[PDB]
Amino acid sequence: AEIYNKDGNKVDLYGKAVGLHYFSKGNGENSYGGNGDMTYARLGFKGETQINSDLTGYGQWEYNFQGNNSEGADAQTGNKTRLAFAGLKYADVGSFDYGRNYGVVYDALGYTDMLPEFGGDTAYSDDFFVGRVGGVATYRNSNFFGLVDGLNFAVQYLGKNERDTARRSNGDGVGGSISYEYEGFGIVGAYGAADRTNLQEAQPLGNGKKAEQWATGLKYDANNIYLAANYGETRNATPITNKFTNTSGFANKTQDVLLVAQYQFDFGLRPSIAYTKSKAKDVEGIGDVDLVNYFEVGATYYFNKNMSTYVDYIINQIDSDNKLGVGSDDTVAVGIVYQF
Amino acid sequence: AEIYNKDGNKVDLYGKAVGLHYFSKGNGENSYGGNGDMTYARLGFKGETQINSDLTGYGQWEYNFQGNNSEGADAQTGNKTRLAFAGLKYADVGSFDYGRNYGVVYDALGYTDMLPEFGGDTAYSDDFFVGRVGGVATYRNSNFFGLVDGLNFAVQYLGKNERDTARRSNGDGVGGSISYEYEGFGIVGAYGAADRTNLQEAQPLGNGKKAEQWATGLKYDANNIYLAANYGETRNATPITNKFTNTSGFANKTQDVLLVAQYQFDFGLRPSIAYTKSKAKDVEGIGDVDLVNYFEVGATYYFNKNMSTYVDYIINQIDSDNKLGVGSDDTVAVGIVYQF
Amino acid sequence: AEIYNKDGNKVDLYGKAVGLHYFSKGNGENSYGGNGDMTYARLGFKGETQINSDLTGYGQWEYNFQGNNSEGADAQTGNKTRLAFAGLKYADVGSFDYGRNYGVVYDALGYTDMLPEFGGDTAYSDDFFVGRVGGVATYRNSNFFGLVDGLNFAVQYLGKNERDTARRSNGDGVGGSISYEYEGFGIVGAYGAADRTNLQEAQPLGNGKKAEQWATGLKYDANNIYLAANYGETRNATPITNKFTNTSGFANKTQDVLLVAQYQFDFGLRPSIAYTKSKAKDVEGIGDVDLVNYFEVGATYYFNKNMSTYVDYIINQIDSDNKLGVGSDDTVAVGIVYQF
Amino acid sequence: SGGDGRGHNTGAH
Amino acid sequence: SGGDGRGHNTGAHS
Amino acid sequence: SGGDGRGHNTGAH
Ligand SMILES: CCCCCCCCO[C@@H]1O[C@H](CO)[C@@H](O)[C@H](O)[C@H]1O
Ligand SMILES: CCCCCCCCO[C@@H]1O[C@H](CO)[C@@H](O)[C@H](O)[C@H]1O
Ligand SMILES: CCCCCCCCO[C@@H]1O[C@H](CO)[C@@H](O)[C@H](O)[C@H]1O
Repeated sequence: AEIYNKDGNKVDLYGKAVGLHYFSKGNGENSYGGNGDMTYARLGFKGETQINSDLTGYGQWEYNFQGNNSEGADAQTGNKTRLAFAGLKYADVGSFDYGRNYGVVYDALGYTDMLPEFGGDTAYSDDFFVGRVGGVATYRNSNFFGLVDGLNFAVQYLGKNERDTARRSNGDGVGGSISYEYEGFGIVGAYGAADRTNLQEAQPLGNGKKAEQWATGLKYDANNIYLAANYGETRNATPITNKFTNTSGFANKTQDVLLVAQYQFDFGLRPSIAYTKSKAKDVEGIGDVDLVNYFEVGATYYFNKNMSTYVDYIINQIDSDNKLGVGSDDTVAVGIVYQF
Repeated sequence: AEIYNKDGNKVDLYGKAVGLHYFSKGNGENSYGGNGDMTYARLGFKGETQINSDLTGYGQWEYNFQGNNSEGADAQTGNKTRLAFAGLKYADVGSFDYGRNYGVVYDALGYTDMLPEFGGDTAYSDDFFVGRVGGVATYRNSNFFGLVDGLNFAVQYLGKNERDTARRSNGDGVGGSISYEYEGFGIVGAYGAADRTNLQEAQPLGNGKKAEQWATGLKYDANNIYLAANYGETRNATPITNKFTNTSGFANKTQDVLLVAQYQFDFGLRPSIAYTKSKAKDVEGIGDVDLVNYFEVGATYYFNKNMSTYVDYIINQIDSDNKLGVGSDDTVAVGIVYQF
Repeated sequence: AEIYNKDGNKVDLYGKAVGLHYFSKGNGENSYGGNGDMTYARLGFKGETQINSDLTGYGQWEYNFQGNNSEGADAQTGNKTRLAFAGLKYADVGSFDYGRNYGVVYDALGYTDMLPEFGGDTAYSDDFFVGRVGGVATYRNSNFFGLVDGLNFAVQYLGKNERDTARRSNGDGVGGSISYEYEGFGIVGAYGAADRTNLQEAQPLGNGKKAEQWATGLKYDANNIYLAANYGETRNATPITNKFTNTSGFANKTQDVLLVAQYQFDFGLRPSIAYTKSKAKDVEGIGDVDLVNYFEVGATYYFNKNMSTYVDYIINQIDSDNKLGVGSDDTVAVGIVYQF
Repeated sequence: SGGDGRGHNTGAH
Repeated sequence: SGGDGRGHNTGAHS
Repeated sequence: SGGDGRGHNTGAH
């Protein structure tokens, strides 16, 4: 919600409060999403300033407060900063921003990250170029300097972050993306490579000195219809945990497929169908394993731009004898959302 | 403070900064409130949207940042999220909201939670239906479909929360409240029962498979006078800690009594007097014990709606030889408040 | 950014998002600032209410969210509340504020705390009166009751805070400051003394039952030029860390010198040069050592009041064979800042 | 924990 | 982590 | 911790 606009500086202070509950059989330890309260809240600001007729500066911050924690010693469990960056923009030359932001490979994956609650299982946080990461310098160009309508591209540099965990660490890397949109149709491709930390290499699962992720997307968005398909392949980038021997690391190779179909009714109701399968290969000790595999049936009723309610059913196809211990039970999300 | 109001959606961004100091003799380890700096700050937003002539959506979020912590490794000690919910409303049919919100028994206990700093000792946080809790679905109706002026009722469903602590856990439960108000007079009753988690049962203090809480209140609020009285009984719900054996759990039974008297001067000064006594029964190894016991003498000066200053003296009646080690010293709070 | 102003109560909600990177040779463990991502964001509010013709109330809160942390277990690393206080003001009689606020000695040190990223190395946080501290009651008077133009003074009482760490703890103390400004020239002096906790004395470094800090500053600020000089001395107050024996504490005595020169061009670019050397004496086991020592070459380009970019190079003079293991490598900060 | 009980009533006001 | 892909785009909105 | 010394002031708001 725009709360300030004076002397060419506008500030959008936005937030939302999501009352959310997960339903799964038993305690949910063997389920896809879990069971219990999942209420959360978001706060952040989006700023944009007109430096002159052509130059434009902007900055953004976004935070996630959890509501399913007590006021005691576990109050901060799950709280985090989602985004925090700043950048500049020149007319048709492009826009350059640095900070914690999304990786370029997300440019493709977003096509299928439209579900009411779940979806986009490949857009892992702090996972190279597929999700929100820290310290990424990103240059983006729209319409190729104003020469082609619908043609956009981006190039990104990922700085090294040697953290205490191999999951949340990364080395230096570069990536890019290309996208074309014409009359509601869209085609996208994105690729990224980066080094791996010593801590990451020392882990039992995964092999190699470089990690690489790439994905491609095709969508149709028009006439109240939304269709999207994503295919991506990753090497030494997807995090995995073997629960039987309690070992962690990365999959040497994964094949990821995402499908989404959605319709938008005039009065608000939005039916949703989706398919998602991520399959790993060359996993040390197992070979091939299924990481994600399900169909989705969900509906979202938009009362208006500020309030919504959704129901999301995940029909889990994972085998009960998964060789990595992946959950095999279904999960039902029920949410009521206020947002501004 | 209302910062946005367009298209039938208003957003109130509210906060406060409370510079606060507690005074007690010695280190304050044997006191009611403690000793030292207690400054803190609050932030939150309350959103309300007019979906149509009758339907109304709303959401709320509130956070507590502490100011008495250093910028070092203890910076987050005491920070927490107080509220986080969203709901809908139909003309007189009622309102349904889910998330972290107040328990129904607070409807009664709130009558006596009017002191400047202390008071309302029975509305424990994360304690079933008497205080702020997580994941409560609440249906509330006013005026019984618009037929009786002053008659309101509420029914609430409390979801399971198995947390890392026995104090902050709870099972499934249900509760309700009814209230009638006529010509400044108000009567309220509220009751709640719920299951107990295995972790809660495994604790040395307390016995049973269900926890029970109920309270009733009577108030007069008019002519600058506010009188309120609360009586309530709890079963396996009040948290207790034996400091001599360093054990925790819940009181098998408690009798709680709250009394409050207040006057409001035209120019701002509001004197306040209160009494509070909570006594436990069936305590393993001790029998009957005093949990809370004090008189209160305090004054709050409202400079205006945004600024206030108060002094609160708690004359503690707890016995110095209390068999649970409950503090017996007095405590005086001094506060200066800005709020918006 | 002022977001509310009705009935004489205005609320300024201000923030900034700083994309920041530090550059140092190698891993940066032996450097002044470090190496890697340093992105961060700030949020806060400043409130002011007109109680009557003379009385004025105010309050403030500020928080620092880090952007260089992952969404995993270290999401809260470095987050803290910088300020949190409330106070009142009477026309020419003075202003009193309590809470977590700046120590009085910062009044002097602020003269030389003008660099884009670094600087003000003596204004340690939670270190008696030289930086942001908790529970400080501060009375300040401007223009000596309106009789002398440019003459200001302040007196501050710091309450004891027995924290879990010796670094972030402090006892009771008193301090003050005096300042005079005429035609862009400014002279300032400030002094403060305080007790030390038992835990503080038990540390191997530092000896005594009193902590003492005083500083003096001289500046000229006009005609696009800003020159400033600071000299200060501390006794049993400056934190010190011996990395070779893994011991920490305080220097029995320190002599601090700060110098700043800056120019402001009409089109925005602001060159900056500075010098800073703090040297401790009477350190048990080492004697005399240099804690801080460097020259600075830096520039800040102000696109406007809301957007800026800066580059800060620290030429570190610390010896590579420093007897306490203090960093000796250079550091270059590069930042892009949006703010409102 | 004082002053929080004011208002509330029942229902979303 | 669903619904975030709704309006992600290359470039800076204005 | 740079840029914080600007403003502040020894007295008044
Ligand atoms: C409205 C807030 C008033 C601010 C109180 C400033 C006085 C600080 O209070 C101090 O507390 C210390 C123990 O905690 C003791 O040294 C003394 O009781 C007192 O000097
Ligand atoms: C959009 C939010 C809908 C609110 C859901 C209200 C139903 C509460 O859900 C309850 O939670 C318990 C686990 O905590 C389960 O054991 C119960 O089966 C379930 O009924
Ligand atoms: C104003 C912010 C500029 C963004 C800096 C983008 C360059 C990223 O910086 C990178 O950091 C790595 C370790 O941190 C180094 O190993 C690389 O040499 C360096 O290119």
